[PDB]
Amino acid sequence: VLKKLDEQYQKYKFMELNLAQKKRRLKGQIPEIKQTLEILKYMQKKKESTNSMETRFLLADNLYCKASVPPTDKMCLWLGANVMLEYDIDEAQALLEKNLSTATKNLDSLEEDLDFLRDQFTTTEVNMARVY
Amino acid sequence: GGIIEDSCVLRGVMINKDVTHPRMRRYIKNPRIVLLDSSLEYKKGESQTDIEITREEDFTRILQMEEEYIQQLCEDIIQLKPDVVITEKGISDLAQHYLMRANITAIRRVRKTDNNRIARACGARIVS
Amino acid sequence: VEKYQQLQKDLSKSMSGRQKLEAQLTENNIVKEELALLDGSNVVFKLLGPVLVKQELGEARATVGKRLDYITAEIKRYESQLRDLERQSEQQRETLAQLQQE
Amino acid sequence: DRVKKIIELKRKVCGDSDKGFVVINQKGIDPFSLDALSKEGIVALRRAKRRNMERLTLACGGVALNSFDDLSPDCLGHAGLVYEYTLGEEKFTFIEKCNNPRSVTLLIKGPNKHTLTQIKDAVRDGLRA
Amino acid sequence: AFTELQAKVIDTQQKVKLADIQIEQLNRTKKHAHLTDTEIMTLVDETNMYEGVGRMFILQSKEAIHSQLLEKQKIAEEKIKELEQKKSYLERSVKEAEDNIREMLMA
Amino acid sequence: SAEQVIAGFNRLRQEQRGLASKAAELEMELNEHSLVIDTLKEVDETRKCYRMVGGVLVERTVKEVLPALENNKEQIQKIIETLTQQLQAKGKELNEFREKHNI
Amino acid sequence: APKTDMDNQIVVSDYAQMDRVLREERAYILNLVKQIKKTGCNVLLIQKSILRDALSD
Amino acid sequence: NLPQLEMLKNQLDQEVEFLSTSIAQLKVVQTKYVEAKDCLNVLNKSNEGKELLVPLTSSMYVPGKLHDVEHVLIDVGTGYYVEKTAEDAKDFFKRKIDFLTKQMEKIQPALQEKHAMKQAVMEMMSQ
Amino acid sequence: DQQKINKFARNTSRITELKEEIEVKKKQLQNLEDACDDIMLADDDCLMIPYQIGDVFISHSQEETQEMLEEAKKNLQEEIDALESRVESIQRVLADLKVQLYAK
Repeated sequence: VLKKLDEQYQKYKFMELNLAQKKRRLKGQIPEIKQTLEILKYMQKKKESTNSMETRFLLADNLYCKASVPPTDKMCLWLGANVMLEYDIDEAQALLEKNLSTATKNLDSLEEDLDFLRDQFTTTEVNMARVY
Repeated sequence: GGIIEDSCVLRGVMINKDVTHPRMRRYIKNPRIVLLDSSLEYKKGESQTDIEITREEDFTRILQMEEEYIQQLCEDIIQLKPDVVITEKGISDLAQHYLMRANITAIRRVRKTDNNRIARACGARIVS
Repeated sequence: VEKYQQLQKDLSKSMSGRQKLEAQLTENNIVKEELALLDGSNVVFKLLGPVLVKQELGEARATVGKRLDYITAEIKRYESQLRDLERQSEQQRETLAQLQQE
Repeated sequence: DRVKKIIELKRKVCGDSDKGFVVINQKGIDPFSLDALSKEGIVALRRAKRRNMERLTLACGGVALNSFDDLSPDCLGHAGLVYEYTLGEEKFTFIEKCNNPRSVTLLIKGPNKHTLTQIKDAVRDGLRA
Repeated sequence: AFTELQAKVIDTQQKVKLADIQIEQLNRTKKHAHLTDTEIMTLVDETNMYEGVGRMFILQSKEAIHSQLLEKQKIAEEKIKELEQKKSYLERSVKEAEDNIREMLMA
Repeated sequence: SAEQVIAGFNRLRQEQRGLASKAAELEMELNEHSLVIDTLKEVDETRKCYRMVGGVLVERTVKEVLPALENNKEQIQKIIETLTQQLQAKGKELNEFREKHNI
Repeated sequence: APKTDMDNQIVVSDYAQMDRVLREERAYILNLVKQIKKTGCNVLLIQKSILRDALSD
Repeated sequence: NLPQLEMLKNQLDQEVEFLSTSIAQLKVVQTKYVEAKDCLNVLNKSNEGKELLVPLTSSMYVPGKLHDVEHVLIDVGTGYYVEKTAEDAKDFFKRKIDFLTKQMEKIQPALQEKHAMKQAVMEMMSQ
Repeated sequence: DQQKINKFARNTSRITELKEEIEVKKKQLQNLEDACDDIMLADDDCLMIPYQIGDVFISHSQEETQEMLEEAKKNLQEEIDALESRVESIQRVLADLKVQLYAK
């Protein structure tokens, strides 16, 4: 009968929107951790890339000041919530690679399981309807 | 309210159409009525029409000249000593409340046919 | 009828990249205000991807002048694209609506 | 919250169980509250008609709240005698000898037909004559 | 006619809603510029102190940074006067004119 | 009358949405206080810790960064319970004033 | 260029992708124009641009 | 009359919010133009040589030394390098501030036009 | 109730997700490739060639400037071959799920 088919159409469509709220937050994490690795792994340090280089600093989004670089060998990374610690290259490298590998797999392993959690919600609401 | 029989005709032209409230005074024996179709639009610049007050920077400079146009008009009106001024054309919110500071309760939101009757209530010419 | 939305989506997709050009169109006029003040006071480079390549001021004036011209070339085709897709679909709104009725 | 407010009001108005206290609620009341209010010396009538809500305020008294805060007998009205009468599938509580006997209720019986409607406007025109 | 003078004071109401929200920002910017001045007046250990507007943070001694941060709360202190005088002025403009509108339409 | 009851329940529901924006706004920050205090204790703290937020770096040590981390996490979980109780008490207050007015 | 929806078939949201492909459109029309004058031409008959897809000015 | 106006007042509500969101976007664009001038005010005044922590990338800061405060990059055009001095850079920022204000100024009575027309439909349904 | 059409619904959706991943990696491939050719054509090694790594810069030869982009094109293209090796594997089950509706 098409009447049983029509009730499962609407219950499948409404549960798609609850999945997209969770995937986009998983989506928003990925490019931010992606920028951390590729910029570090190409420059690798003032130390590791063989002294004084060039720079045009980021003062703002459109205002870059050209200067000569030479700093001392540290990187003060930003953790968040009133926290800055000074770091080095070896501490900053292996941490973000782990956050790089998971953020893909956080997007990949959930997006299948969200597709079946939708299928749990559409299947549950129709069997109670046909009985009582 | 009231009843027909203990009423009588009164002089001038009596108004019931918009003014139903004591916005003029409570009572007046001597002071005159003022009908204003004259230009009461204030000066934004020195004698110029710039933008109006929407900024703090526009607040400090312009407002000194906003009341300055009004107080010149108010000094012209106090020459005949009113206590009531009604204003119809060119009426501003600041203009009718510096008159509150000039001890004259000021009136707007009246249709033109009222103020033809009010001009015939006193037999005077509405100043331009 | 899918033919109603299809001509609209092909029109609206072209408009979105066209509205991208107009902010670029204004800023192409902004840089020509700034290149006119330079005569050797400050040289210019070119920001192209991960490489920042040296330019000259006459090289800069032709560069933003070309990109000003490529925007105007894509403006005029959309005016053809606007009137064609709105007139073809208007003919379709009468005929394809009668297909679903009978 | 609304169960505990009934207890403070009974001691505020009456002070004892010898003097009664009647709650006419326009809505239904919890039966576990109707058990606990019955022991305190309170009868609590429920699902009252909205037409009765104004007329009881006129003759007897009693104003509407959404709380049961501590109120004096000046804020409430009075009735001299309350009796729960039963005829039919519903109980019909009689409330007579008001704070002010200003409205007199004409209670007709009938088979709940248009005959009950026919005796309704007949006594209505009986009163208007 | 009388329809036009209705819409003028209604358009004046939304200008007050713009005037009401500007004072909430400028009160916050004064106290927050005061709050950051307290945390740098808290420490006595280090004269090292970084200031910036973007994501740049220049190395300067803290004492010159205090007096600049004394000026940061002060300009935000200066603006809450001129806005609240303005916000009251736009409030007095619409509300006193609103007394003219309803009582003479209902008349 | 039954209109003062059914409309007053609509008034309490709109304050549940007025309750909704403020408590969850703080609630997103305490999980950020969760992830920060754990990474600091695992990493080396002998070198000096700073506090970097948008627009200011004050040169600090680990002993001054650490207590405010545990402080600002505990202040949030108190207010999100506090903002719940106040707005739900407000829904109880407007209902009884509507019943005492139009009677 | 060929045309299905757009005369300049880009999905354009970027300045580099509109620069790299459209300078190359200038490239081949540089070489065809030079072949006209070298063979000797002074008056040229051009039909409508609706009789074609586009004519590059 | 009334069923047409109930459909009409709901359409203008989106048209206010679609324009007002575009106002909210362009304020962010002029926000960094105010922000870039105020970074530049500290630059000429302090000196060359002072240490800065700039973003190497997102949430990662690299130290460095400051030199040549009187020559800055301005990012205009379609994303093009324009080297200017710091003095002409302040003029072009405030020019872009008034420009983004001008972009919102053409929307602003039309933003109020969609609001006042919707209120008039609320009055015409009421009248 | 059929579990083979449960496999058939999963199979066609896996066809769709693979082809979209190929298209976005092809456009990134040409983007880096055409970024190589434009910067070589203008101004080779005269005094120095600055190259962007974030906001700091390195000055070296013109061909090494391509070389960082050349490596990412090599990594991206090997994925495209491996993506199409999964596009081929999702087609063999599609020919076999038709018989399994009749078998079980």
